[PDB]
Amino acid sequence: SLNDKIVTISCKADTNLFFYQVAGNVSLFQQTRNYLERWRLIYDSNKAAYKIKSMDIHNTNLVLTWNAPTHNISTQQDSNADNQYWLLLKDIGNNSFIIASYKNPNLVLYADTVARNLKLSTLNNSNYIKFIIEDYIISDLNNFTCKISPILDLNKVVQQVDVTNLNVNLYTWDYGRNQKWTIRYNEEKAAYQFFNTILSNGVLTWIFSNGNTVRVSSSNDQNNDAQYWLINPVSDTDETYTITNLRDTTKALDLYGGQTANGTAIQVFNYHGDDNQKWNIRNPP
Amino acid sequence: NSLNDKIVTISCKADTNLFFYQVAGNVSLFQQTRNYLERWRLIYDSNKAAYKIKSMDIHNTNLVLTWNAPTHNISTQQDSNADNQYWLLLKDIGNNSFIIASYKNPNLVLYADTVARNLKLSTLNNSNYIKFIIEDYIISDLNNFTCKISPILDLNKVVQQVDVTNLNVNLYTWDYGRNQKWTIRYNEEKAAYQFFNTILSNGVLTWIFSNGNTVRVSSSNDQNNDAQYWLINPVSDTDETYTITNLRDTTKALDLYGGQTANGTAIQVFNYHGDDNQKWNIRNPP
Amino acid sequence: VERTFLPNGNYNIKSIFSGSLYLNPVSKSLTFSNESSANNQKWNVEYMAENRCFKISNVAEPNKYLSYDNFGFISLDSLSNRCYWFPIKIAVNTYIMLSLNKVNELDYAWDIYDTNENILSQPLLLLPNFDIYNSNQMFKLEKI
Ligand SMILES: CC(C)S[C@@H]1O[C@H](CO)[C@H](O)[C@H](O)[C@H]1O
Ligand SMILES: CC(C)S[C@@H]1O[C@H](CO)[C@H](O)[C@H](O)[C@H]1O
Repeated sequence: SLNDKIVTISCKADTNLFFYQVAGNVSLFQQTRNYLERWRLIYDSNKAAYKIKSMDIHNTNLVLTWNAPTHNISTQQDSNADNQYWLLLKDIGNNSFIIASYKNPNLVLYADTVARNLKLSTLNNSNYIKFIIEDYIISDLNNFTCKISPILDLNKVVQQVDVTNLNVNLYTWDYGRNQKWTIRYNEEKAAYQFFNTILSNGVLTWIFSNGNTVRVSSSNDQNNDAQYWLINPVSDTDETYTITNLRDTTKALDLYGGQTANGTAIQVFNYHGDDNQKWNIRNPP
Repeated sequence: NSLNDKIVTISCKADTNLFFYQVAGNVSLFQQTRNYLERWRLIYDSNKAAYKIKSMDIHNTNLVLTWNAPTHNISTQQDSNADNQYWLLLKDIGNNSFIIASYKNPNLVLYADTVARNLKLSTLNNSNYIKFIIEDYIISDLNNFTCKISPILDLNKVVQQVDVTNLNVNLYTWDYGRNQKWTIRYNEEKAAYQFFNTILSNGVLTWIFSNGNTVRVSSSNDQNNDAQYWLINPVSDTDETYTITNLRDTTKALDLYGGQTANGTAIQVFNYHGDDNQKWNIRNPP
Repeated sequence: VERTFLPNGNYNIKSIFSGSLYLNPVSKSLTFSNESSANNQKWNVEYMAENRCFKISNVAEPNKYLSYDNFGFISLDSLSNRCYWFPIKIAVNTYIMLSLNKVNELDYAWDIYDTNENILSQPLLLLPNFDIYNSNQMFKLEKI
């Protein structure tokens, strides 16, 4: 079910530390939103266990390896060995994983947060053996404060007009908080919300009851589909996406007519995949 | 939390015909019984992040799965919320099985001794003997169950396919014909069921939505038609009574036409109101 | 002078899964490796009468004793109450080795995981013991 997913792996005992890899050395390190902390899970169904392969661009063949019999964990060349297979055991209710060696299932990964590396331990109730395995896109975008620029004009961005005017348009980047969005992933609903930083609970929303108009409204109401969006990566890119609405996934976020003029409208429109429906989600400089 | 308060059957990945069975404080592995002897309530403690596994025994009502430390034995004892009465449910993703570890001592997990037909605690290995299938008790009971379906207005009558070539479905007195028997199959991807009439290989109960409320059987050779799938929901206080709604549109219920109990009365779908003519006993054939 | 069923002195230590593999330290773990004829595969067993247990030190590192850590592994460490072992002799040269102290209020014992009788590269662990029938907890002590 998780086969071929590219994920980040972070520590329950410290959710700011992620499995990090360089030149064969595995460590625990802050969030990088890049390949150094991205891993592909490769399922072997006979063993009912996973290889955990680094997405390193320079060496493409490294997998998480237990240097049995030592306490040490590293990455080595994939030789399909027992010490490079792992059981992914999800602790239900707790929403975390225990990661046990296929070579010796009595031993599981242990996060030594003080040494910033991985060790092994027999099973126990500590958080230091618990891990958060997350689709890498969700990992990078969740709680990320960003600016949203159309592919057609990068020096401009999607903005709320001001703290009282809740409409949303295109305007040149000026570092204003009305031009920045904090992305929250809703696990219950498998979709994202965009919180404008000029407000406390103002989310990008598709005002269905008025055609294609999108504004920001309060996130207070318990159930909605217009308030939520799906973010999908355009392949061959590292920061471009399309943004489709949860209510109706055929409706994508659209820059009115492809016009890159200040004040141009932003509204949901039928998905065509053209350049006026592609958005760079970026770190604010 | 997703498992909290769920009533489940627990069976062995190493022998899927053996289920956790409870009686008078003893826990054993037994064939499927489709009844309370093999039913357990999973009870979540959020502080411990672990679960009690409570027996649905009808006589002794406070019995939970218990590790008899310092031995390796397992029994059911009075719930006192002790650590040896708590368990971690670790789902082995991709294998659809659980390792069930003692909260008291996670070095130790449940181990199925299929030869003695009981359970003990063990350190870990890669065998199926420490792997278990935890399943909602309704799905467990109904999956691969060959049944007859009788309306509760007349338990002597049954839902039948007319014959091998006439695919209409109507109500008729029970005559033990294979045309009057259906095998239920759960589809985990669609989270819904199909009813296969046993007089054919691939004929399933289907709402013919291109013709009002008519239901007939049609081949399952059709790939993606939600009209062939159904949700089966128990009516509370009952062991065999259900409502049967269509996956295409869950507002539509299996419905005995007019509440008429005469031979030949039509079986259809209809807007769900939960009256007696939308209630069905799913039963073992005598 | 002999106080017990297991004389003081130097021993090789082996799993019953193999007559050709020998207990030695590799980094901070303990494991069973090919015959080296060296002192790191020689273990000095010494009876402590006060508490009726045995201390087992490595002859290449005479002030290090077989012990256990907080992660489930057997270790080579300084003297402490974790270095006390309570053997159960179950045959001529075959023993189960319990920690003197109850751990997690159970008997715990040396334990070596096998894969179809192969133990290569496995660390020696400390795991629950319930009886004298666990193959992965049976070890041979050979005078040498
Ligand atoms: C000149 C226009 C037809 S371009 C047209 O405008 C539409 C307005 O809703 C949408 O934005 C489309 O994406 C765009 O191609
Ligand atoms: C006397 C009738 C209106 S009762 C009526 O018949 C319908 C026939 O489609 C359905 O079976 C309804 O469930 C039922 O209430």
